[PDB]
Amino acid sequence: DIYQLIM
Amino acid sequence: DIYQLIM
Amino acid sequence: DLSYKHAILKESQYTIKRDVGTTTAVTPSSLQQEITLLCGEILYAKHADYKYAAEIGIQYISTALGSERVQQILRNSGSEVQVVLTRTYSLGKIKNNKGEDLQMLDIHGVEKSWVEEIDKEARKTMATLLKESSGNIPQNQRPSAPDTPIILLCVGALIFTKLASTIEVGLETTVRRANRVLSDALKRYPRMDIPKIARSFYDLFEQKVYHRSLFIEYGKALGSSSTGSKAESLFVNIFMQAYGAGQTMLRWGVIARSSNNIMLGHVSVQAELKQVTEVYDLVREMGPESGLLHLRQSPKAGLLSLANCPNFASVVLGNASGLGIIGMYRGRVPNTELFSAAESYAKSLKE
Amino acid sequence: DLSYKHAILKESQYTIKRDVGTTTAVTPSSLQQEITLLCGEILYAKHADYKYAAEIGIQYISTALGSERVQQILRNSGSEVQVVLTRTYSLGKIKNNKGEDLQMLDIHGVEKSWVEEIDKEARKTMATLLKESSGNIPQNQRPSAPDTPIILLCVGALIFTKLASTIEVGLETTVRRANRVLSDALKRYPRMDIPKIARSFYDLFEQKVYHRSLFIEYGKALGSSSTGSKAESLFVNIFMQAYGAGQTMLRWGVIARSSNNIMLGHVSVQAELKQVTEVYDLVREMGPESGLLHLRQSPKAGLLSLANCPNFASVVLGNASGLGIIGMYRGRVPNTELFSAAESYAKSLKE
Amino acid sequence: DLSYKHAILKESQYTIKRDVGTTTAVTPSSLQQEITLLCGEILYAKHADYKYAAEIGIQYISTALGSERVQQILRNSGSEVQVVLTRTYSLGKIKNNKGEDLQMLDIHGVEKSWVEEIDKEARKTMATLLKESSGNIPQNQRPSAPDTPIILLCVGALIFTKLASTIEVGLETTVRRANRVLSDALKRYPRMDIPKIARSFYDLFEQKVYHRSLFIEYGKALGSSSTGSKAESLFVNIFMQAYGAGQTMLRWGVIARSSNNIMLGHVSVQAELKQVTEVYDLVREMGPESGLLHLRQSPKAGLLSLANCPNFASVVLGNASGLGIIGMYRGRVPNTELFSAAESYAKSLKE
Amino acid sequence: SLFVNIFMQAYGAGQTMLRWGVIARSSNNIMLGHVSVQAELKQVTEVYDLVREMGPESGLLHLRQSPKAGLLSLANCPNF
RNA sequence: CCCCCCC
RNA sequence: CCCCCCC
RNA sequence: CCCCCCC
RNA sequence: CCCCCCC
Repeated sequence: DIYQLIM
Repeated sequence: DIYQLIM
Repeated sequence: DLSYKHAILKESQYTIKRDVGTTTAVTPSSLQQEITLLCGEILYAKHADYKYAAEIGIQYISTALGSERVQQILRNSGSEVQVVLTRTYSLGKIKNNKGEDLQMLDIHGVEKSWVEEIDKEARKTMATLLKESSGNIPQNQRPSAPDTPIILLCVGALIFTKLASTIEVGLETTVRRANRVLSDALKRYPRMDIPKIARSFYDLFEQKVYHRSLFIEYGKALGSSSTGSKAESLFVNIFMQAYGAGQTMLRWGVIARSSNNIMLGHVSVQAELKQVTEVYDLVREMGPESGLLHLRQSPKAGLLSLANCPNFASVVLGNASGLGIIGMYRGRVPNTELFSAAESYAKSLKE
Repeated sequence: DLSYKHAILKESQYTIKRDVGTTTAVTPSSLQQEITLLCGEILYAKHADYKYAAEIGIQYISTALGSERVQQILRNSGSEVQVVLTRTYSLGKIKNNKGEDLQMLDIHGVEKSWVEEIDKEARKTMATLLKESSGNIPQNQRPSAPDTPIILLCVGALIFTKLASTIEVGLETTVRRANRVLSDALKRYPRMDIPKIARSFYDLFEQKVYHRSLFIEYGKALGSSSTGSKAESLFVNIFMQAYGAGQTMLRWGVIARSSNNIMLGHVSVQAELKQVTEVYDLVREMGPESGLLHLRQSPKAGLLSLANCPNFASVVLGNASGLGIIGMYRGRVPNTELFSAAESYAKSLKE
Repeated sequence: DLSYKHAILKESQYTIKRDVGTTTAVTPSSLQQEITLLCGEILYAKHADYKYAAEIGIQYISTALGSERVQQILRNSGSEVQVVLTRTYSLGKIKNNKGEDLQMLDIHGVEKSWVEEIDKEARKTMATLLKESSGNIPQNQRPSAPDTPIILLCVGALIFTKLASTIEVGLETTVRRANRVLSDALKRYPRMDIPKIARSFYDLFEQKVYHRSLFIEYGKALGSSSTGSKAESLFVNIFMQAYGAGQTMLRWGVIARSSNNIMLGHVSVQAELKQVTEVYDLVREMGPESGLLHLRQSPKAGLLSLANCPNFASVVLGNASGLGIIGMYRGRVPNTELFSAAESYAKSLKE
Repeated sequence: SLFVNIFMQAYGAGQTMLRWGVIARSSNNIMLGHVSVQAELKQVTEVYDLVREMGPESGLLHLRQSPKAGLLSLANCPNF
């Protein structure tokens, strides 16, 4: 679940 | 093995 | 003779060609958002390697100026480097929150593995931070903040101010001044490694001298804008602080004249004021671009040297030392007696 | 009379033809990389023979300027030398690391055996160094460094500064000044034979006078560039240090005027200030190219001679001696009494 | 001598016959609608092959001028090409929306399979677009728009402006200028492959030189019309931008005269102003058709060459370089010294 | 009379740079004497000569939407 | 050779 | 004849 | 490509 | 041989 962070 | 030196 | 030397060097009908077979990377302005994120992901995580941070800052400069305009700038600096264009590539099977393929930047000369590891470490760091606290991350603490490229470039500008110094003094100065000047950024981003980013920028300014020109153009392009952010005003402030770099003896001689040091009237200095005046006349002839001569690393720099007037140099250094502004300046003092007398008079005047 | 002599020599409708049947070598700019390697292989090995090192430096100058532009330069210097073009030839059955035939430069007038022995000795030296230490050779200690031709040409420029002197004084000065100025290079390349390279450059500047012009053009082409390396800035600095070569009495007379030597007012000198002023007027008329007259070995040089004003020359030499700047200058002092009085006054003024 | 050469070439009683056994295709004006659709179907789909797009543009030119008038034009250009007439043929069992047989164009020299694949790909693309959005396709985004042939011909005119250049420079210029000039079309038709259409037009202008004449007539016929569309005004604007192609040294010499370059007064140029004036007199004698000499690829072109006046050419190129308008022009500079002096004066004047 | 007044107000439509250049000449702007503009006054004069050659119908070129309009463009003289 | 401080 | 030091 | 204000 | 930029 690491590549869908909002940033 | 003298003529393939990187230089 | 000095005007004649300047007319010799300036009035040349032949240009010099360098870097003919080489290439360099730029990013089209339409990818500014995509570069901004990257410029913010070097900031909020602790990375094992900071090799290409300066390159990412230059990529942001390219997006802010334009790829074709950056190619024109690098050509006008006197380099034949062939601009290469940044390409967005899909990572692979990985998908983003929007349901599309995760597109990442592909910069020439930067291994994609470095970009992947920077992005992965930044994502892991933010995942950990959100695990610690929920909903506690505002926009200003996120990598996607529009000013993160400007923060990176402000660290770069701090290392730029000390480009006539050595690497150690420049790094120490950059860290010391960044602890104060970039304090809001260091509060927003508590884990940006300023020493490593500064070393990266020093490296970039060593190998790619033409990028110095690019850097300068950014400052010129940034101080000409009607508006801007606070970080951009900070960048321009440091960029002006870099102005007379490599020519502190001219400024200190103007000070020694404004300080009315009586030892300027010593006959040994009086025999040299004519060539001193010629040096300042050369500065006036060169004009506003004379301050950037050492920053650009122009071969023409060194015509602005007062090293052939040893007694004036000694008196100027002594006046600066008496006022207490000499600091740890390492310029050589040829005449020790003139230095001592000038320093005594300047101390007496200041007290 | 001096203006009349200058107008006689300058206003000539007929050019002079020399070197009609001769040829010289150049290298096309596209072989710059290939010449760079060679300019770095004379640097990091100890060679029995350094005959053609100056020729390799001129070959790099040719690649930096262009073969056709170098032919134009040599024509404009007043020489009919026929440029010949460097050709890459395969060594033979020997193959490189990439699986292709090892291509080596073929320069006109340079025996191929010399190039083979330079390359073989350099390869043997690097093989020994890697046998001693593994992975301890960075880029800056390799012959393929882009600035190695500039290092060779900086040794050449050091010998160029002393072209109005003798061979012994020039060699001693070049070695002494290269131990300091080219110190980073001497750390990177601990076994470049500066005396032998300097003797090679002195030879080249003796037989091929037109190459002096080529050398000068390089400096002109190099100080006009927007950017450059540190080695190129060093080259231009030494090249400017070569400027007023062969005319130190004019500079020392300007000093003696700036020193306010009272013996300039002696009636014997006063009877000569008119012709002294004519000599300086001739310098002003010639302009920026007057400083290169002795470096170019122009026949017109010698109009700038103050040798027909013996008392002014004696007073100038005495003023220089009193200030302590005369050094070991071997100019003749016609009037000994004026010399002694001028030296006494200059010492009194300096103290 | 130049007037005599022009009178030799012009006053010839015998015409030359070429392309005697060959044929070319035209379309009767009554099929303009049917060609318009095709000129719009190369525009709004992504095609694997763009070989005959320039031919379809020429077919539209034929419909706009008339098949018999186009035959007369091709005869007057000096070619014996036998015009062939486009024929509408039924596709087969396929029927259109009106209940009639779907009639498609049959152009000579164009494989029918190419037309079928262009039409099928365009129909598939529009079917997909209407599947994505319903009722969102206005007239201006449809292939049947009356100006789509003009858009195709504007890409052709962009490649026409660079017909005295090389294929690479012409293609780069066409793409770069079409991104800006044909921006409304690129918004209406987001998937027209400008590089491939431009390469098709360059090809057509290479094999079928007489079509250049046809192209020119279209411009002549289009700028003489009382009214027109915006796309037609754009076509005429680019067509005028193509005017003095292949003769930029004449324009730049007129500039150097208007720039009052003092180096025009150098005696070497002064010895050539008489033949320069003869060249401009030849331009005046030829009249308005002298600008199209290189576009038409007239053998008579080359009488307008200033290549026998090397010093005037050098001064003109130097003046252009000083003003900064020389760009990347690759004309050769015979006299380097005149070039340098002219460039220095022009830079001084511009500053 | 009102219709004709507005119709004359429509006259030089699409060519306001020519009118404004005539103004800048009547305004005696010293920057017209800058060398970059001086290098272009010859083509500027050619544009105005073209207006004189076309005559009274040159003002209606853009109103009529004549393809010939655009020859009256000063867009190739950027400094002027 | 140049350069070298501080903000 | 000229030139000749130091950086 | 051109054009673009106001009356 | 010519030609070669930009819009």
